[PDB]
Amino acid sequence: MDIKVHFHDFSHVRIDCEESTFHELRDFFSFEADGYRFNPRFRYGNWDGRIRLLDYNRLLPFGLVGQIKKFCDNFGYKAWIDPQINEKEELSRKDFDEWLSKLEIYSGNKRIEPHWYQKDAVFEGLVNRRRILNLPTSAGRSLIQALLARYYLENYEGKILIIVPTTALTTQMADDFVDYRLFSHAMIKKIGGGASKDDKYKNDAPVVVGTWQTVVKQPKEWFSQFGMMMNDECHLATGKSISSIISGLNNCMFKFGLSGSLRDGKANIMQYVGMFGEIFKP
Ligand SMILES: [Au+]
Ligand SMILES: [Au+]
Ligand SMILES: [Mg+2]
Repeated sequence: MDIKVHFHDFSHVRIDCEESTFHELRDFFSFEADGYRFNPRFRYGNWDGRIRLLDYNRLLPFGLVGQIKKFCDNFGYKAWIDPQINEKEELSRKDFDEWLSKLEIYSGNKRIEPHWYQKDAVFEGLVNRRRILNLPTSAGRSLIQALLARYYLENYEGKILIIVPTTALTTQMADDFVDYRLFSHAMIKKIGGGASKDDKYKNDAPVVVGTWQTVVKQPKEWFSQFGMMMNDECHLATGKSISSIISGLNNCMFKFGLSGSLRDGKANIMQYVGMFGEIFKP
């Protein structure tokens, strides 16, 4: 018909349409880069200072599929969306709660229970596969992240990539996961600076934890091994980092951004939902 959106791995979807609608879509999914005018690619090169999330390969970051409806409504377009794109996890709230009740989570030697909002956030994320979980730094996000990784670990064979803001937090995240008792250290590889003690060299570990600066220096192919990826404080991530590894996560069915400070009024908010999915506030 007018627009046909096909599945194309878990990083992007492919759009089929006319050359005319393509240019409309290309302008629609673009934004002004902050600081262009100082960029020599604009001052002397072929760049117009705008970031295009829809490339000429007609590929659009997965997380932005939902926004295409805004477009089609505006230009009166009719579109078919590959059903595989809107696919949700077959997990009923009933079975989720059942799954949660079999877990024995701890805090030192004292057993603890996740809060209702933590349970809701985890459930929302799993069912919908990818979301920007908008929760306050107090929402004890490490447990939300631990539950999300545990779930994936039990149901899929890939690996889990967790991106944190600093090397100190890399160690803290790994320690938290083990304190909960949902994971053991042999199961968590820390990469980069505080990258495990001399302990690493554990490339069989399902969970990989690092910072953006380390992660961005990895080969594109390195990201194919991940089925789930999380970035705590995703509002601190740059567009350069995101656009740098997004295509590499072609098998990353689950993707989550956690943040209490979203960039609602920033021009680039578009590429955070393109990388992490729609926003969800508990
Ligand atoms: Au549409
Ligand atoms: Au974010
Ligand atoms: Mg949005």
